Amino acid sequence: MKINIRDSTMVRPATETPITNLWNSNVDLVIPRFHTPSVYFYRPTGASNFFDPQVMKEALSKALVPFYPMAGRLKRDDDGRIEIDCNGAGVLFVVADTPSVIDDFGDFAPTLNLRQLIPEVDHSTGIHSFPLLVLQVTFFKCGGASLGVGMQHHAADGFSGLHFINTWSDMARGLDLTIPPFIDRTLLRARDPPQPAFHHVEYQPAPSMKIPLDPSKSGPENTTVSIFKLTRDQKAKSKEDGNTVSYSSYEMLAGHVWRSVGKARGLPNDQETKLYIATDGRSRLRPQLPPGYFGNVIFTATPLAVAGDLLSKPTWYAAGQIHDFLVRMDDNYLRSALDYLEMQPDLSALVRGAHTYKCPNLGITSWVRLPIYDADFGWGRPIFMGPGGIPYEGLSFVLPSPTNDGSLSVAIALQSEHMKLFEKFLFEI
Repeated sequence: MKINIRDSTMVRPATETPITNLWNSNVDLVIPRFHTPSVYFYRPTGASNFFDPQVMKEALSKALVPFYPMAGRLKRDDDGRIEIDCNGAGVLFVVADTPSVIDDFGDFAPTLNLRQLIPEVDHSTGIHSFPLLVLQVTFFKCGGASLGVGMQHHAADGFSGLHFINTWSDMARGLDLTIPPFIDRTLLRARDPPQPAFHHVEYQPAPSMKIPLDPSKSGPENTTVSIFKLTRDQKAKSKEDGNTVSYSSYEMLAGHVWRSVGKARGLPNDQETKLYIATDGRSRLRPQLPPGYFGNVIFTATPLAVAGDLLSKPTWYAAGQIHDFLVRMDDNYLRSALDYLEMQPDLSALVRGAHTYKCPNLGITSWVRLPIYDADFGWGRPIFMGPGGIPYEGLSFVLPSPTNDGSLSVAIALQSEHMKLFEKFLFEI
């Protein structure tokens, strides 16, 4: 598609913010190097001032006073550890036009051309040379608009990122700050001395294919991205084969996706397959994190199975493996995990910038509980919000319904031929 940039502004906090160096916990360091992409789409109201850039920039500068680290930069301290240089250098805000219309995105499958709706960042020069947050409003021919978001997660995770975007929109509507950000990640400081109590499977290497796969076709350029609606349901039946154990809706769904992906990939009976589940630690850490905690708190649950078992046993078996790993992740385990991380020489080497989400493994994250449609800047809630292009194969997202309409969507990247079979997705037998 064709993007025409009309304006590009570095937006700074509306008033003076603290000049300071913000420490990063171990969880703020096991972080992808690139900016994480997300996109929102809005229908026109028909009003002339729809997404007025002036209103947007003014409210952005305002939100950047309590969320001031967002306007900072990356630096390393004396020990070489990355920290946030809170210098209020600011946030990139781009305005664009395109002859395309929103309806061209059809089902809003998060294809990679979505990246054109988010500003590009050059990571080639230093870590201190790019804003932590880049933003783009693009006006479509149809009168509609997208908001493109690129955020470097050393600043914070997607949950705190949402807190910021929603606050920004509240302010565009002339409203007040509701939950003030809490800015201090020493709450996740590791114990001294570090004392891990577990062997943490979730930091071990992913299983490889016992029999290596044809690099292409089956690489970057054989990867399709699709989205699928599940229309409720359309947890039951976990009663299959007389199983009495009750599993949650999330457990059953994640197990189903994991299993369906295994089936679609034709995994041999003896092939191990690992599932990586984004798990929010805010509700599990037991001194209990302040509301508005600004930072990363996303841990990962990694249940494993042999495909022979995963694919021949009922879906509740998959849900069971998942549940077993989700249940072990209480404060004691997460504290253990922080201590484990503390002893590793190089935290950046533990980042799954995968590579490892490749057949036979899978990542899944659910945004079902997240306030992803609350960003009303004064012209209505978005008709869609999703990841801004799934980078590579083996990543999946569960998205709540914009209308609810208790429907769910599964957005996922797989190899071309695997994707067709993934239509295994649509039978609970």
